[PDB]
Amino acid sequence: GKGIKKHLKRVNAPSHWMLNKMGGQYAPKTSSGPHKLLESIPLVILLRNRLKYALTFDEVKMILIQKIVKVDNKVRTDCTFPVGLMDVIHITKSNEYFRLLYDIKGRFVPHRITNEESKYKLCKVKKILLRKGRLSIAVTHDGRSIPYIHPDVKVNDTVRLDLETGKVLEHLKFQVGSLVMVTAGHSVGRVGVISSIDKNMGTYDIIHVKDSRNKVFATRLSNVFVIGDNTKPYISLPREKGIKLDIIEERRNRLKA
Amino acid sequence: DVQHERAYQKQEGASFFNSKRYWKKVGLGFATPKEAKEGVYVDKKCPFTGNVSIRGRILKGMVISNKMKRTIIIRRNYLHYVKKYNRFEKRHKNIPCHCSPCFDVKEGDIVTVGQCRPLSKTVRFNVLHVEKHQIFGSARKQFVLF
Amino acid sequence: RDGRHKLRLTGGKKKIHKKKRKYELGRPPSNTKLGSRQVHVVRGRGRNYKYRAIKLDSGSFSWPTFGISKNTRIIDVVYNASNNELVRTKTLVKNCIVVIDSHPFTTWYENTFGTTIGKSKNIDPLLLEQFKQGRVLACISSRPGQCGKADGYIIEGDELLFYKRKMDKRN
RNA sequence: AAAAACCGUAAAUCCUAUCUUUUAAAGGAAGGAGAAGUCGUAACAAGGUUUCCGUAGGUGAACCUGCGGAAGGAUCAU
RNA sequence: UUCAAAGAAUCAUUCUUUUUAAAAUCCGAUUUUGUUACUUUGAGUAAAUUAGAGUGUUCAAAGCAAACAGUUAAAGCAUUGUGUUUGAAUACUAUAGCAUGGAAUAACAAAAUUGAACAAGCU
RNA sequence: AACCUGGUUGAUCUUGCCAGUAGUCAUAUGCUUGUCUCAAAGAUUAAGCCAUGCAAGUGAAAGUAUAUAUAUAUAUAUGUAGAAACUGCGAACGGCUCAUUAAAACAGUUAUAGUCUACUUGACAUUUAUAAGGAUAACUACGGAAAAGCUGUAGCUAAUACUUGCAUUAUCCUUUUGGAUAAGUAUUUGUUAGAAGGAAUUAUAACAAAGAAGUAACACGUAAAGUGUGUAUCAAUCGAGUUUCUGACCUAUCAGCUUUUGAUGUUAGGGUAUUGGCCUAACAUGGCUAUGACGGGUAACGGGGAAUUAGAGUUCGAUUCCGGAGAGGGAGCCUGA
RNA sequence: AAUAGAUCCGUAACUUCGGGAAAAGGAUUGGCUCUGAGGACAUUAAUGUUAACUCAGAACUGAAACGGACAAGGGGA
Repeated sequence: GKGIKKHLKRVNAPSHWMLNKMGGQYAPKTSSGPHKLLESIPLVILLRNRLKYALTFDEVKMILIQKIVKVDNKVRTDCTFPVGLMDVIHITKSNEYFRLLYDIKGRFVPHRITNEESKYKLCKVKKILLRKGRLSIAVTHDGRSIPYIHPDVKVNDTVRLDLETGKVLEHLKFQVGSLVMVTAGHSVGRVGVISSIDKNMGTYDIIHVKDSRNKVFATRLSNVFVIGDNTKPYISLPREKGIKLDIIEERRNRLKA
Repeated sequence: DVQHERAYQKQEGASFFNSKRYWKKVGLGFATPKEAKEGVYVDKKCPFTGNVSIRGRILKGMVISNKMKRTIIIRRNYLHYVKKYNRFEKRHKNIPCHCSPCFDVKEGDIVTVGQCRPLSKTVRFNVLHVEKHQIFGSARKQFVLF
Repeated sequence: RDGRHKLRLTGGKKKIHKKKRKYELGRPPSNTKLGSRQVHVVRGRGRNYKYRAIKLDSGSFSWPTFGISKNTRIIDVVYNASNNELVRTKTLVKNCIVVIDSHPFTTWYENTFGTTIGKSKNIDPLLLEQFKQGRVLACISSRPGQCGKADGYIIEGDELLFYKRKMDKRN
């Protein structure tokens, strides 16, 4: 037979998963869920190699059976559950909140988040579908179909999502002052306020976005995420602040200590 | 006088008697000809009249044979760079594309072509524009960089 | 069964590899005829149940000019744009011509407007004569082999004239 | 449910036609190599008949002859 | 088939900037003016492997780690205790395709057995 | 490290090849071998044949539990477990080999506005009820042969296996509030209108006809109301099938090939999860080709990759991973996403 | 004895290039319901009088069998 494949070779794992060479041959293939396999990461390596909490798949499974892990204030027991691009994960008894963001290196990293900020989550809608009854739903990158969005919300606009009540709060457009962040570009991890949009006739829309340090770089419209307006990032950015310090001067900063 | 086969052509998706011939502009920065606007032709595979949706690759090509009914052969000449010799090489291949009856075509004219769903087993392209170009000799031999 | 072991467009042979898979399938055709309303069900890939009509007698038929549709019964098949033994053996297809009943449409006419929405449309004298004869033609549009029912529309106007002249400078 | 007929997919076997690979093959005609063998002087000097080409014929062999060419000739020259 | 001229900065030079016909656009000034090849930049550019960063497996083949004070406590921080810093980047992933700056070099068309633009009037 | 040396001669300079030289993650083999780390290994030929043993099963809150065993106060209610068996999922993953394969597979780049999509996730639905009907294993009892991962009748029970079936909502008028109007989800047919995309016959709305599969007659117990299992639909998920544009080794002592046996295309129709000569009927004579078609060979799976390199290039790539193929050779089929 | 007429298809070695050749080797023809197509005569693009035997595919049929008698090569190395 030639059905759906249910194995992932360790060398075939996505680069940002970061599985070693000698630590086996099979990588934990994320179960079907809300996000892609290539750009999302599973609880196994999130809790084993990123948090360094455990040491063995048996012990990783020993943790999740106790309902001491929560994502979007929702309990998940699926061991190979794709977390998503950015979410709200929560472990109860230690009273801590991790949010998943990007690195200047272009990776997935847990990020310390307070309770009030963890109550705040964002979703980028992928398309709007209107069903019977002239009602509208938007499907987000989170694999969520949120119905009855504001009429002003468009296909590229993003929506503040209140995870507990499961409702939209505030829309964010794609203006020249719309501060965004790169998701799947070769310039992953760079936070920017966009400079201009370069619409092209029927092909992927490449847009130029402007960095804080006055660097302009372009990426497709498909891998942008509006994470706030020009005022400030709505989400607490990681230590690197989303500013791609150049590879040349990274070395002098590491040399000085 | 508009149909002559052993069947009837209905021009599906056109509406007949309510209102307030069908046409479509297929986008891609193109406008339908007045020929297709006010003609009498009926075709289920015309981009401007039929059910075919234009999507995929858009090409420019060199018409080869017109005496074939409702279809034409499109040559596309190009130079193939050879890495070993650092030199180009004249190569080609001809693709068959469906030509709508709403166009006048002659052997020797450039034609703009767009991709559609598989129309025959080897014909999955449709004409959109006829650029008049009048040629001498055999249309096979002349080389155009397009 | 689909999409291989044919000749290349240049005329050359394409010798076969890739021994036949299942997703090509190609189930045998089903010939629907006149008879009781019995059908079978076939299981297509992904657990899709297809309503194979092996013998049909009645279905929905629509008056396009009035925008209506009612259930009536076909009694005979007279022509298809395909080969001739297909209609000679009483088969139904998605562009065949059948003979439809007149009385239920006449009752609809009498109840809606009378006389022997968007009403007052003048209909057609030839269609009225056919209704008086009680034997009016129609063209089946549904796919009996796929959907399992014979949904047709009442043929009218210039197309009716075309389908009539080819039947009767004629034999 | 056994069972039968029909188009349909079609294993496997046989007729003819074609393509591909070895070899049996009696025998034939070669080529190459070894080897103090026999006969002759063919070329190398004007090699004792200048050499050579193409063609044609003869001859035991290298070779001989005719026709038309070449000097890579033995002549750069009344 | 569009030449050229004028001005700031290193060493005597080199380097940068500005404009100079015609058609539509803005009330003395706001600005686009053939196709392609080619050429510049980008976006998708699987991992392993390749070169390469950082890292003393005894060095190395390695591998992707580890380091830091701590005969046992100090600071950082939390309104008593809680370790911290980190790294796993980079180029490549054709020549084909998408967008893109483009003066040169190349081709293609337009160029008078007649073809135009403007103005007035007519339908 | 962008390198040369010996060999034609009495002697010389050339052309010219032979030999020398070094590398190979490229194989075999001879001699020898005190240590440690590291580890190729029936590819080459026979994708030849296989003795033998193993390689896919599964129950920890949660389907069925009188085979049975044990503990709480007294034949009483709970349990804790549980052989067998019914049911559910998987077994279509993985592992192996490279025969076949020459615009095929593959690779990069496109579309699917021409399709399907299990588990999972998020939203959400339409035309006797203090809970309905059968159909049966294991099991008891008789055996058969030498036997199968074999089996007959008699009798019984279940379940989340199979099968029927228990409101209500929206809209219009005075205008919080009273009346009235109407009730089909996908899917299919005929007639109109029509937030986005690049282009819809789009989403969707209206009219006239059909229209399945459902909306729990199921099991466990968390806040000092919950969960599992299962159901109609939409989207992603994990993918898969078709698909555009470009790229391939040698061979002309293969020049014209394909076309009644579909060849090239139109119409019409069947068939597919969907387009399509995929198939059929009619119609037309077309289509490819020295820019090498059609043939033949490959001791040819393809790719990134390996050796070698100053740069060019040359050769290899069965083999860690990806895509394709096959399970002694063809062909057919159920099951199941 | 074996076919042997006719139509359609196909036809090797060899060759003096003319042949070999009816090479070899196939299919059909039965029976009927059919159908369709291919000349001379006349009016201001068309419609009326009148004389072929060549093809074709769908049927069904009849005892899966048919140049039905007659007449009429056996081929190949």
